[PDB]
Amino acid sequence: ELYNILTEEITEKNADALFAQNFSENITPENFASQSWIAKYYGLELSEVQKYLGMLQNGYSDSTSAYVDNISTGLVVNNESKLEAYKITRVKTDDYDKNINYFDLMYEGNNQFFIRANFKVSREFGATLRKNAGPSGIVGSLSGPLIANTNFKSNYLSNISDSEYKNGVKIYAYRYTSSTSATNQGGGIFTFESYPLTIFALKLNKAIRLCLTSGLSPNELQTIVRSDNAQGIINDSVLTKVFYTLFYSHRYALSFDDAQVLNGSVINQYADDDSVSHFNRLFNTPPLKGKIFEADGNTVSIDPDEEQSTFARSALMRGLGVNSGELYQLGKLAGVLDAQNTITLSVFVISSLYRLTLLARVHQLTVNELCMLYGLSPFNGKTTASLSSGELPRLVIWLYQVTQWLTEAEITTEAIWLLCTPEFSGNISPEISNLLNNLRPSISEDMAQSHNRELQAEILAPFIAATLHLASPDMARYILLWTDNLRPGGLDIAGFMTLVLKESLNANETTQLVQFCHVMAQLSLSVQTLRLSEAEL
Amino acid sequence: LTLSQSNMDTEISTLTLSNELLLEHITRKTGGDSDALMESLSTYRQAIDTPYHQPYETIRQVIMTHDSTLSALSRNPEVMGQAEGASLLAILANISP
Amino acid sequence: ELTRDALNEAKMWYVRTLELLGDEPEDYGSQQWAAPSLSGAASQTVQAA
Amino acid sequence: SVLVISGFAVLGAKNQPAGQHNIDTLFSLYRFHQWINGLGNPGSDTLDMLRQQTLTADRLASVMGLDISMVTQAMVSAGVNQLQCWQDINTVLQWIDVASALHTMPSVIRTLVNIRYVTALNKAESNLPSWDEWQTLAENMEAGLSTQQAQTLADYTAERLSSVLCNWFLANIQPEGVSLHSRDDLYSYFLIDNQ
Amino acid sequence: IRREAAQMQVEYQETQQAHTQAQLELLQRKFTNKALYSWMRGKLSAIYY
Repeated sequence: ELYNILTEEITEKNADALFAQNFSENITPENFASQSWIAKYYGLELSEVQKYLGMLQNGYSDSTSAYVDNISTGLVVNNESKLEAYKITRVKTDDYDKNINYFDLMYEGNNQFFIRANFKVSREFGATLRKNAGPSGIVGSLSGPLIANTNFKSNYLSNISDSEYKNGVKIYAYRYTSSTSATNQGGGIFTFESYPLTIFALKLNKAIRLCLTSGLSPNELQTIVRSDNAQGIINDSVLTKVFYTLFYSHRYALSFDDAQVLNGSVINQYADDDSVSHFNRLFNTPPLKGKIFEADGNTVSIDPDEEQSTFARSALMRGLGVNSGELYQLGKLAGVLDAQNTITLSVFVISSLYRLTLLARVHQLTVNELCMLYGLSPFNGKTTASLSSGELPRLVIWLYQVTQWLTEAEITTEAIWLLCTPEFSGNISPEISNLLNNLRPSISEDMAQSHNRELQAEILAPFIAATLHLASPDMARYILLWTDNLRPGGLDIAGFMTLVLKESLNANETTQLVQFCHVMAQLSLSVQTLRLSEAEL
Repeated sequence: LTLSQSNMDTEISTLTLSNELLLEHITRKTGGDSDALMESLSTYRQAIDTPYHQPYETIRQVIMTHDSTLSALSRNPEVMGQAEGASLLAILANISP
Repeated sequence: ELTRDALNEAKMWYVRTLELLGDEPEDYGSQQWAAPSLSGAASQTVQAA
Repeated sequence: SVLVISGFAVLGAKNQPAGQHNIDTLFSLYRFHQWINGLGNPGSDTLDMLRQQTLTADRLASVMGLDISMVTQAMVSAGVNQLQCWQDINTVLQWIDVASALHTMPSVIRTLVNIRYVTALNKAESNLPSWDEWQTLAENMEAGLSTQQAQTLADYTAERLSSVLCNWFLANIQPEGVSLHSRDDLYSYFLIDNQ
Repeated sequence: IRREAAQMQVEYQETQQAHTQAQLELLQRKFTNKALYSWMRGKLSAIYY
């Protein structure tokens, strides 16, 4: 029944019926306007309730800030007779804590404005941008003088669509210190949701029940649902992702934030007014000398051969714990490479690289070992970022099986790679040269042109056993028959014989010859490593 | 100064406050940026604690952290042989350009 | 005293103390407080008013 | 067998004719032997590819388990364009070794080596990076530090900056009517201890 | 003094590790090594067949 509560879809038609089905007769949607009532009904403290709802707008003083770190209130929309309940969450942006006491986004029914207080007093104005000072980045302005510790309203911000009001950087404090100098003094990324009151209560009911039973933070759960749909609904995919977060955390001894990335979510950036976001702890504690932020969307080269690298690459490198060469390998493995061997600094791309480092770290693999093992996997040829939401857990569990097996059988990553890789030297090694020289005097074109692959294996068996250090000639025969079935370079056992009986008339049939011998050596070494008996083979 | 809760609780190093206080006074007199002051200090000669080439000092500290006594550089003579005698001194001792 | 009767007696005293005290109140004024400047809080006009 | 048949050209010698017997060539032989042993089972095949002139950077990287980017940059920084003999391979490995020691790349090591103090006249000249090139170099070096080590570096920089800024203030700024001559005098004026 | 003896014991264990390294290498540089044996019974098995 709790599963039905969590997963049933909520529409404007059945909202009233669902509320009556989910709450007592003496409970009305207006009860959700009191934070104290919600605390009593759900058995939470007021501080715990504010992790969901933040601060309720109930006519405070004019400065007062409005974020803890969320803002919410009921607003009867004054274009008609509907009553909406909205919620805005903020993620502070580079250099917010120097200058800016607070940078608050306010909602009034279909349009938004800004409220600001400042640390340092300056005599000039401030233009609130949204893009990287682009031609179409201006979304509002603050008329000065911008003195410190003073409230300032901003003129009904305009140039922002409602679709980007979900995950859209509403902010830039392009504040002038002189008549010709301005800098981005900080801000935050704002996310907006609006619902009718009854629907808002039903969604809050889902979130509290799921957080209480799973132990997730309200914002950790919020990030998980944000990685499946924009509407913030709970469904099978979200619940499955929650399970893997709990399961990975127990198994790999990971924090809920690290396990969250492993399940397929982005790095969490939310801060709780007395804590540090997962993103900031990874990349900005301490900062190189300034703050790296994903709220850039800019293009940076991760080419190792690049003269005069970027600050963004250096900060990214230190956060992942890798050097220039390993970062390039992760870019190819993730498939996040772009024109000129560049990446886009977003949460999605950065989380893709961090997910790979987590995948290698929890399995005691280096970055290079992760690349080698992935090549032998049935996932090779597919970039990890271009993997379905069902394939990613399959990759993780596959990596667990192999690494656990290798430790159990005491086989190193290099050893298992040499046993299974299709990559071969392409050179006729001295072992192969000695095999051919010892084989020619005991072989004839008549035997090679016969039809009995069973008889050809018997003739070749003693020579193969000698060159591969096999136990008995009988073992070499079955290795040869296994190789004949595989047809490595298109060569069969008879085709191998005819290539041996050539007066060095090998133009590039050597490629087939060495590939045939490469597979044979792998099969023989695999049998020896497993210590397989001749009867089983 | 804002009498905010964060300004009462948030931990910070005393040197950070002292450095930003001095930085404000220096940049106010010279009119330039904080980064402009750093470049200017890299060639200032009329003091005993200057010239201060901070990026060079950072590089030397990184080397000192990873390998003091230069054992790794000593054990690979092919790469040490391509450095100048004065430049090697700049690794072991603080000598800006 | 660690005995069952002693623990029951101890529980009785604590419950009686808690019923005399009542429910402890929440923090009411901290979140509505607007942060002033140092000179603003020390302003003579604010004190005089 | 391979060394003698090839006239010891496989081993090579720095500025010397190959095949000599002395303590230096014996030392090279010992180090070359250590490399062959570490190669594992493909060692015999790799040695044969080295007797011929068909040993490539890609083959060397995969056999030794190194990253191809590191080997490529090491070759460029060392100045070798072909792996002809052990001397070339040994030189490449040394650039890789110091790159790992400083937690950086061979290209960065080459940049550091190219910083030359040659007195800037009275002889040819000195070769130094620009201010922006210095800042880029510092970021690359600092990116190889752990979080614990980065915090230690930050503490050193803060202490150095405090003494530098105080000395600049003492020599350049004298306030309206106050005479201050010491770090403690700066303490008593600015009401915060910079020491 | 006890610390010195314990440190010497570490050096004793390291020496024993190098001794087994020399034993294994000597086994491989032997004239009658694995390679010689493998080719001889390989040749003789073909002759016997």
